[PDB]
Amino acid sequence: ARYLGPKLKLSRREGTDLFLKSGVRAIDTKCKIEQAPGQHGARKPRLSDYGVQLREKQKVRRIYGVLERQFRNYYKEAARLKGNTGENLLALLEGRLDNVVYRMGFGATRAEARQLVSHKAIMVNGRVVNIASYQVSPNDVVSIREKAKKQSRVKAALELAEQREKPTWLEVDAGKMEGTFKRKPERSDLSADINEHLIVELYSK
Amino acid sequence: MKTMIYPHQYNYIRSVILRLKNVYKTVNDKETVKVIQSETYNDINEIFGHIDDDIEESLKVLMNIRLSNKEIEAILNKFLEYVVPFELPSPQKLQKVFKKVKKIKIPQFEEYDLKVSSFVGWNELASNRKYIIYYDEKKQLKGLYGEISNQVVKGFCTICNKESNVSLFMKKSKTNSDGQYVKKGDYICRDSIHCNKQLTDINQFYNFIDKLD
Amino acid sequence: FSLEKTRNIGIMAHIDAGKTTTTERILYYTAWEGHRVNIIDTPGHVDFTVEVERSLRVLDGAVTVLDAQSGVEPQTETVWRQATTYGVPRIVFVNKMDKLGANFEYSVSTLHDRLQANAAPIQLPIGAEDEFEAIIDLVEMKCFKYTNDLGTEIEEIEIPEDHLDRAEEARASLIEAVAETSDELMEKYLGDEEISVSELKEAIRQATTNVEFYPVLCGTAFKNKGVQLMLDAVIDYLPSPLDVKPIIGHRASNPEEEVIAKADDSAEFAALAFKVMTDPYVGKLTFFRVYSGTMTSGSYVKNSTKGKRERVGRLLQMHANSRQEIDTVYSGDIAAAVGLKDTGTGDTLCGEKNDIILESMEFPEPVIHLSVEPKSKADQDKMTQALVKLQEEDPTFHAHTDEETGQVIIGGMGELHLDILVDRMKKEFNVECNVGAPMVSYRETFKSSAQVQGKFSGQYGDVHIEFTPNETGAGFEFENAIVGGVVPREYIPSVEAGLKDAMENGVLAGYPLIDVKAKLYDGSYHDVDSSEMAFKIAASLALKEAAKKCDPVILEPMMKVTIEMPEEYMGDIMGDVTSRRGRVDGMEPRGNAQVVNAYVPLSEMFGYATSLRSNTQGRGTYTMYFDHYAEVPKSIAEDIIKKNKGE
RNA sequence: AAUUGAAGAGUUUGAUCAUGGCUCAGAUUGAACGCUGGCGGCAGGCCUAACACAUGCAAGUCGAACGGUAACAGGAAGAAG
RNA sequence: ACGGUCCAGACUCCUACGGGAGGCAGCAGUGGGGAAUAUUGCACAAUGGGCGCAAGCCUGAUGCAGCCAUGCCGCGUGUAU
RNA sequence: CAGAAGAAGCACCGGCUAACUCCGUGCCAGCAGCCGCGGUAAUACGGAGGGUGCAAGCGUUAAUCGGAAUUACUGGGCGUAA
Ligand SMILES: CC(=O)O[C@H]1C[C@@]2(C)[C@@H](C[C@@H](O)[C@H]3[C@@]4(C)CC[C@@H](O)[C@@H](C)[C@@H]4CC[C@@]32C)/C1=C(\CCC=C(C)C)C(=O)O
Ligand SMILES: Nc1nc2c(ncn2[C@@H]2O[C@H](COP(=O)(O)OP(=O)(O)O)[C@@H](O)[C@H]2O)c(=O)[nH]1
Ligand SMILES: [K+]
Ligand SMILES: [K+]
Ligand SMILES: [K+]
Ligand SMILES: [Mg+2]
Ligand SMILES: [Mg+2]
Ligand SMILES: [Mg+2]
Ligand SMILES: [Mg+2]
Ligand SMILES: [Mg+2]
Ligand SMILES: [Mg+2]
Ligand SMILES: [Mg+2]
Ligand SMILES: [Mg+2]
Ligand SMILES: [Mg+2]
Ligand SMILES: [Mg+2]
Ligand SMILES: [Mg+2]
Ligand SMILES: [Mg+2]
Ligand SMILES: [Mg+2]
Ligand SMILES: [Zn+2]
Repeated sequence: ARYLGPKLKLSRREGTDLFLKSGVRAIDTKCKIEQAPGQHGARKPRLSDYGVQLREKQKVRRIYGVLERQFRNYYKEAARLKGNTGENLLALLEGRLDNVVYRMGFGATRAEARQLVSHKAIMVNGRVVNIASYQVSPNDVVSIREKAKKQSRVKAALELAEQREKPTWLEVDAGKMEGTFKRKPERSDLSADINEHLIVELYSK
Repeated sequence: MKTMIYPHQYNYIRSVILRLKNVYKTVNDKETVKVIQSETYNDINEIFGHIDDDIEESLKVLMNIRLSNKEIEAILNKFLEYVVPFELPSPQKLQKVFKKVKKIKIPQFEEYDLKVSSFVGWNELASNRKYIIYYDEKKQLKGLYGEISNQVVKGFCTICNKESNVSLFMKKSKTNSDGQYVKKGDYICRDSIHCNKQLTDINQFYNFIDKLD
Repeated sequence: FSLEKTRNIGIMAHIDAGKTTTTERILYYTAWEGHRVNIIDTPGHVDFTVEVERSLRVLDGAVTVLDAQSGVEPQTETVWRQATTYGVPRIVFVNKMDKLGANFEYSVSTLHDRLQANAAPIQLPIGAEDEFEAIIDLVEMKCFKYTNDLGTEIEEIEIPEDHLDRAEEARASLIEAVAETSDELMEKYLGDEEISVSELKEAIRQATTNVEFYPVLCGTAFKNKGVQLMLDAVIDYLPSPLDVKPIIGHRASNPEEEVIAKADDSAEFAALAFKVMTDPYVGKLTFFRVYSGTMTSGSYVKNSTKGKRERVGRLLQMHANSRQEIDTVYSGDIAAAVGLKDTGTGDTLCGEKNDIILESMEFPEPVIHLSVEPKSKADQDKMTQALVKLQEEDPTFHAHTDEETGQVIIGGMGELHLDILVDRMKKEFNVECNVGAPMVSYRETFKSSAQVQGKFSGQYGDVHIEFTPNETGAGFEFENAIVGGVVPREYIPSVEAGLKDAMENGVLAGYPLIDVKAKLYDGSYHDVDSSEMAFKIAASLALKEAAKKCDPVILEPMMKVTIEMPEEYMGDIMGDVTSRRGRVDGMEPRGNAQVVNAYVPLSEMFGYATSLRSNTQGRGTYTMYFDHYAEVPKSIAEDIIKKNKGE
């Protein structure tokens, strides 16, 4: 249900950094990002139309660490919700507590954030939540547990978050380690690299 | 030290023990039993040469008409300890054994199998070739690769002299510029491991290889 | 009935020893004197020794029935040996005292001579044949005279003066025999001290239970005399489940751990199924012996052998002709349960939480093999089902279909054993089948050499092959002697393949051709017309032509047989070997036995074990090994050819 | 507010366009089978023989309708160690 | 008129041979058939039903438990370096 | 409270269809939904390395609808293709 395989290999196949590492060292230093994974990885085949759509969908899943069944269900909800399906889907993925914890900077990587959530180190609105899939509503307050405040990783993660660009939608307080989701992130606010249209077309196929 | 009984010898010992056990149940005459018991004792003594107390005890148990199959199994296990497993050559050696067969691969063989096998034979289904390796009388390793017939028939196997499912095994003489060659063969067991367990005489197998030559 | 008052006995005898009748009389007279007696009737015939063996395994005691006229017969010796193997305490009951030529003393002497058993009479008969009227008890020094034919009126009288001296002498011999096993009795015997009846009985009982002494009784089941005294002896001398050594089993989880199942009602339930029977009224009946614990009707039990949970619907206790449903079975008891679908003979039944496996009975491998062919295909299907059911009932019966010949081979412990099963198949399952000895593996060869040409004619293939007979056991040799590319090298493998295929299918009766040399020396090809198939066919045609010219013959396997026997029976065996087309190679004396080495066809060695046993009175054994293949006689060869060609 | 909805591809020819059948990519299941198998919540589970059914259980209740007391648990009375 | 009556029939069963008994397509379960489908569980605590003045009694309805990856959903099998 | 401890497999990689080479085999053994592949340099057979897709599942089979405007009401046609 969770992918425990090498994180960088995923990035190599996509051909772009998936931010699956801390970023303390450059991805290029850590691995040959340019080369695709495998013996025949150096060879670049022409990408088929199905391939282009697949790779986009895979990229998003790999970034957010969401399995197909769950990702398929999100698409259906995004379609069901009024508005641009692509934008809705991306917002839903962002709404996940796992992403929220990472974006707040409590976790260095989304996987690390998952461990914190999974191991009941994170509280939302004063109730402990161990669900990564949990959707953080606007005006909800997410704070690390006091027991887990002492953990060194979280403090280091905050420092790594300082290096990263700070989301407008999430307000975070250091030391207090409390963050409020003021608004759902706008599509413009979300990274432009992800192309929602390709994902929508693939599922429409 | 433990007698280094050959694997073929061990197989023979098992058979005579089974006969002796059969004799106890089968025979209703005490005199006949006594003759068989003496025979069995003598035969085992000859095979082991000097007999340790453990062999002596086992023989005593074997001689007793109250001998049981469970006891036999334990006796066989003890005798198995006396047995020495068939040596396996280094992979480099294997390639030297079959230089003509480029990148020849040997499958894993059980140590127990080695212990109960006088010779090692592995068959490649794709090539329809069975490869047999055996240390000669000089103890030099000898490897033969021969075609095995896909058809299988029930007939007395040449190698073990025991009736089983067998297929014709042909060894090819070196070809010449003319392209003349001679293939000589006789039916052998498709399963080498079963054959090894069946075989009770190393000489019979030695002769069989000579027949192929 | 208490455990102490329970007796589990089995009746063993030779054929026509009055064994069954003895059982009938017992049941007629009976529970006896406040004791429970469970009886298992074992077969008398040598072919059903397996039934005896299983019975002996589960029994605590046994009664040997002998014919007063015959004494110890070969069957008696066999069953005695089986009972010795399992260490079953036993008593000897002389039967057919009324039979003309009845001799009690002779019968006792044969026990010592043939079995070398420490057996002494506890009773002496008065009269023999039609004059047999009374029995002297040596333990009590009393005489019991039967005044009626029904044996319901026994008069206890003083030992007649004419037999009193005999009785005293016999008693002294009895005491001496028992004293050999008892130090206390020996001291009294040597000191000429008076041994009380109770002390003597206790000493006999101990000796009997230890399988050190065998009390000998006399009587006639037919005339209803001595059966009640034998029952008294069963109670007095034969052990209870408590007296016998407790059965040892192993845990299913830990085979190395030995667990001893002692006879206790409060212990964990453990039972052994020793007999399964199909009943019209109740369905499948499984007879089982409870060694420990209790089991209630409607309870759930675990087959530890199979690791399967089963439920016992009902518990059936046998009562002669009548049957009784019981609610609970206790330790030491033998009873039948209904509803055990998966339970077979030899399986251990225990509590759901228990994992004890009692020592299973080992079934012998079949000694005789016969081929069974159904008259119709519909009968084949019925036969298969019948064979399965019979195999389920009897594990010593093996039935399997030979994949090569398509013949169904049946294996059994005896010719009668197989004949019964065949008869059952015909009667019970209405299967018409023909039974014969399984066809022996046969090989063909050439006697003469010949050069033959195989031509196939575009499609073109021409080959010239010289076939020569090879030495016996030299196998097949193919030589490519083509020079100058008369036949393209690409087609040589095709020629070989065609030959090999044709050789495997044979030339005469369709048996593989062996010990032949084929030399391809010449041919011809067409550049455009030649194909691989053409040359393969041409090679096959060549073999057919060779078959016409090379004088093919059929070979049969010759077995080297070593027969060990007494010198007295050598003459009969030698004649028997010769009668089976066998040749004696050598004869060597070994101790008191004579060893004969001979070469006999495997085809003639079917049923040799039985013939040997008959010829040597079961004192001879043989070992056979494959030596070589030899040409079959012309008369047999023609019959084989006819059989295979469907002529 | 109760909408948001609509993908083709391979295969007839030397090659082509059309026609036309065949095949595949999706979704779904009371499923079955093979290989494999951590936990939890929720739901489902004889489609076949409307085949034959061992055994227990699934329909009783009312003494506030009535004669009674078979019990039993008492009471009273009378005899009692 | 599922766990009522009568008759006839097929089946199974009892019998003193005269005459009798029975109907799981209620629950659990067995045999059989089939590629294939669950325990002869617990409780009437709640809901609902029958009878009762009520207490209560009865309730395989029902509430629950057992078995099964059969499905749906969520989660894990570490995570940074 | 102890300790990463106790917890990953299945199908697929000629084109359709995302995913490739090597070795063995030699119109054989085999594969296959379709088109087809295999006769000694097989990304199509079998195995290995590597990869893709899914994941406590993954394939296969059966069954229904879709793609099929291929019964066309929505929404087809009838000179020569029916
Ligand atoms: C009751 C007893 O002790 O033995 C019975 C029981 C008996 C041994 C029977 C003879 C024979 O079918 C037996 C065999 C092995 C026959 C082959 C199979 O079908 C077996 C499953 C079967 C089991 C026992 C059985 C059914 C008996 C005999 C022997 C009859 C003697 C002769 C010469 C034919 C008997 O009753 O005398
Ligand atoms: N004369 C005589 N015949 C007997 C006696 N006991 C049994 N028989 C008969 O001898 C035969 C023996 O057969 P059976 O009782 O089946 O015994 P089995 O053959 O040993 O199993 C039967 O016909 C019996 O009736 C006896 O004491 N005297
Ligand atoms: K088309
Ligand atoms: K209720
Ligand atoms: K229209
Ligand atoms: Mg899941
Ligand atoms: Mg009898
Ligand atoms: Mg009703
Ligand atoms: Mg009913
Ligand atoms: Mg039911
Ligand atoms: Mg079935
Ligand atoms: Mg009730
Ligand atoms: Mg592709
Ligand atoms: Mg190749
Ligand atoms: Mg349509
Ligand atoms: Mg049209
Ligand atoms: Mg036309
Ligand atoms: Mg027309
Ligand atoms: Zn062999």
